[PDB]
Amino acid sequence: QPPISQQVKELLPVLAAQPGHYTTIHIHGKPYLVTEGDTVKLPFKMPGVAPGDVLRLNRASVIGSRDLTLQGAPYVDERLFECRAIVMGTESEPMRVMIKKKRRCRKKKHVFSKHKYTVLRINQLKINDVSSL
Amino acid sequence: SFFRITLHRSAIGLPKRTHGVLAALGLRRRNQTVFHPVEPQFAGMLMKVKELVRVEEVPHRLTKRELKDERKPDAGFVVEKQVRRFIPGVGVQDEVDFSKVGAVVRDGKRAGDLGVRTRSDWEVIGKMKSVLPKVKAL
Amino acid sequence: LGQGGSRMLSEETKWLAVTHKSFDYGRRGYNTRLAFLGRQIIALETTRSILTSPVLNEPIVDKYGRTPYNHAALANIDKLIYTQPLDIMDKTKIARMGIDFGLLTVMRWKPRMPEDLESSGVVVVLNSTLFAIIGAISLEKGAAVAQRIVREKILKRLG
Amino acid sequence: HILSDGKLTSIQTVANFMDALVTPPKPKKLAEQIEQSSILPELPNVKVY
Amino acid sequence: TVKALTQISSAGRNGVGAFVLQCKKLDIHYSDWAGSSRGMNGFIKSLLPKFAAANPQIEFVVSPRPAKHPILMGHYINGRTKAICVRNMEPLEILKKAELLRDASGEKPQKFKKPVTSTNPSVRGVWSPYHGQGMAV
Amino acid sequence: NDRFPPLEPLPPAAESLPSPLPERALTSAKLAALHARLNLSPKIPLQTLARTLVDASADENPQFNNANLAFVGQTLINYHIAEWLLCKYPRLPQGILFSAMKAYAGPKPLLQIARSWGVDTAAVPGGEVDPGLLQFDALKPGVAITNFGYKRTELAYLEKFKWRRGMASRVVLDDDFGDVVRSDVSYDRYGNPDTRAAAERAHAYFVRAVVGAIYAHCGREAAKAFVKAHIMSRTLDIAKLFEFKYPTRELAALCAREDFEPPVARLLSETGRQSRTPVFVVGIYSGSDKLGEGAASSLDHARFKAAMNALKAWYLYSPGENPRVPSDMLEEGAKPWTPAYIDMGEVISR
Ligand SMILES: [Mg+2]
Repeated sequence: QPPISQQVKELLPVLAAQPGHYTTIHIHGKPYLVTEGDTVKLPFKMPGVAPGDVLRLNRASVIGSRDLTLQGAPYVDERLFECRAIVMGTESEPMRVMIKKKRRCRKKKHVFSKHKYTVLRINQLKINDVSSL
Repeated sequence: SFFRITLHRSAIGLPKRTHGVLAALGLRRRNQTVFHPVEPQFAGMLMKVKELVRVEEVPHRLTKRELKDERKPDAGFVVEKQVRRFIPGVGVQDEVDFSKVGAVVRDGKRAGDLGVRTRSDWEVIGKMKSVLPKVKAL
Repeated sequence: LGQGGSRMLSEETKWLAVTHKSFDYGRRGYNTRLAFLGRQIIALETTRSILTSPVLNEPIVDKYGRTPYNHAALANIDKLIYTQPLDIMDKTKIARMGIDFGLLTVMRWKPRMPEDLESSGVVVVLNSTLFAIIGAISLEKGAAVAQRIVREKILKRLG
Repeated sequence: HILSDGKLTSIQTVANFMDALVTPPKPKKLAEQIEQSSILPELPNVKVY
Repeated sequence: TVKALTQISSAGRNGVGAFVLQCKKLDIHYSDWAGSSRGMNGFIKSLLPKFAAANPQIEFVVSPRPAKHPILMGHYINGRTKAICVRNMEPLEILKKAELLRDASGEKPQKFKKPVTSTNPSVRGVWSPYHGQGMAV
Repeated sequence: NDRFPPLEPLPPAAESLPSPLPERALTSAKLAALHARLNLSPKIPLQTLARTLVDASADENPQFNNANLAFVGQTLINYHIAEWLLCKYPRLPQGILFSAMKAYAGPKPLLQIARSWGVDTAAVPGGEVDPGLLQFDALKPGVAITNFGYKRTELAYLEKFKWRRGMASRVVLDDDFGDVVRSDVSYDRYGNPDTRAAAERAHAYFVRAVVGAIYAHCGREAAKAFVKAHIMSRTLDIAKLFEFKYPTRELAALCAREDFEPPVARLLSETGRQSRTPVFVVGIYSGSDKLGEGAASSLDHARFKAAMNALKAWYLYSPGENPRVPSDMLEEGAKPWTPAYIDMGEVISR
């Protein structure tokens, strides 16, 4: 695979050594700035997942600490970090009714929308040691 | 070559003949891409809607499953561990961890065939009163 | 600690373990935190010396004539009905060990009343010092080296 | 066992005759029907009342 | 002098370290006489046995309830309860509804407002007009 | 009667027993689900998990009760957290250490771990109840476990006459959380603050028992993973367990002890002086080095807050988030142990 830049290889340990780290994961192109322990409530029902399933997130746009920020051009290389989630089931919204109507017209058309949302939990967010790489 | 036509604008207020030109090209909604061979018949068809479309010469025609795969975003995740689930038409698929790779689906008419722990298995585990962990491990 | 005891810990740590919080108003470090960990280590080794000790236990006769489950794994945990750890980890017993090995002429503390040492907290002060030595071995040398010293240099001297 | 004419006419083989006599009526209650099932009574986490 | 406070405890994050399915029980009420329970009776004989074996961490209780529509009542770890009336539904519709109770949580439904829910402080702390390069009007 | 036959077949001498029989646990759907919820290994039978749910207040017999499992479990939970807390924050003050041990393995958090497992309690203990319910007697005043701490000779005076106890004797004399040791029936009543304690006690003992059963059946390493997954995974802001009395004086004793030059408060920034809500940012500097910074509305409060932030930074020093633990050595062959940092102790000042 493409070798990592030498500048990223000398400052990644300085990034992993700081107290806290965050990341911007991309699920289907949409970003979510999260940290280990956060609960992501996606605006869609992920198909084919049950509670207890583990997802490995591999498209991260930004991984940074307080002072240092690691940016990938399209995305950061998967070898640098390791992010994992866990499916905590799906939740729903209260049914909302949309009334489409025009003036001086008695016909009121109703639209009932009640969508489901998958909830995740970032249970792992660690930066790898790339000394061997 | 081929003409790659994309309906950039609409024709909501243009004459009815302009809708007949967009119907022959196949442009129903906005930003819809069609591929038509480079020919005089199509070329004169684009000179009538040249204020609404964007034309481009492409070597090969793209299939329906390839025009949509260029706007498809990367999933951004990979299922590495699945928990036991019941598939209605297949059976009871056991747990699989793709990190060490096994979708074994056991179906039958008895609990033993499904591969789950039954009441009898709990009676055999309850009578094993001699099993003991090694002192070093305790 | 037997042969090699002095070298196991450290120059700074060995002094710190033997220093109580009453010496020099704590300006120089005290062993209070080490004494905390040391007690936790000792408790888990005296609880294991009762679970893994082969002894014949007399079963109790339940008033309601019930029969226990009688698992081989629960028979080891049913050994705490007759011998409790606190019976072995007696204040006077642990305190008497230090006084025997000359810990009273080495430790650094200030007794509130020097003449009446007993009523000035020698037992509590000696136990905190013996736990520290075990709380410092574990942190500096690992649990494996500590677990070998609690079974041989403490438990083997307290029956 | 009094066998109906609908049964005797439906019967065409010796095996059919045995089935009509030794097969008791099907239980109407779903509870008694579940007891005969092999999966549900054996599951540890399922209790049927 | 440092005095330790004794009124704060550790908060649990389900999913980190260990996961616990929020569904802890599932009541399956049928009726042998009610016509609206025809599908629920077919779900209990063909789809429930295997679905109950796929989720060994759920307590399934099948009890009759004559003169009443069939319901799926799931009890959750947080003490709340969700009941679903499955009248006139086919066996495969009941299995789709029992999967709704298994994946769901005891919480009440709420409109989608914010994706992320975090109880850990910002890695880069909140903005301050005093910890930067300043600003000139 | 004839119309309502009993749902559960039981002998006539079943409503009088203190707790359900061992063989009753092999026919309850609550245990089988509770066993499969915690992902316990098949080494632990259902007759053992049932014993963990029978508190010593519902059964006086040493067997059939949580007394022995809950003891072996409390020792493991306490030991694993004590070593992990000292390796993570080696400089925590002893009083804060007791508060943080009690914040993880105390009766309060252990009560929430039992409620997160879907453990429903039984109204009143009896042989008829299904073994899948946590059964205890909350009206029995004298129920308690055996602890390693000893009773203080001056206990009565401390409570009555407000005598001084200290924080260096608590390690030996007191319990693992610093607290002192030994500090028919009518159901027409309401809850009591004493019963709520028994409710907390019963839940804690059960969670401790589950760890005692895991240790007995699955061994030591299995118990450590269970504690590491369910207890140590909980999040706590240790910075919120700090209460300071005269922090500016304490910070001065720190620099004097470590030989750092005297601390000086400097006004980094300020705005809105002579207003209702001014902002003063003062930084405490030891020489050229900046120890801590604090912002408050009052000039004095800003100097106090800045001194606390400097003290919290000293005590909350962490070598790493996931440090190595001395318990990692006694298991299968691992890398050699490296000496961990041992702090002198918290500064004692005026
Ligand atoms: Mg129109």
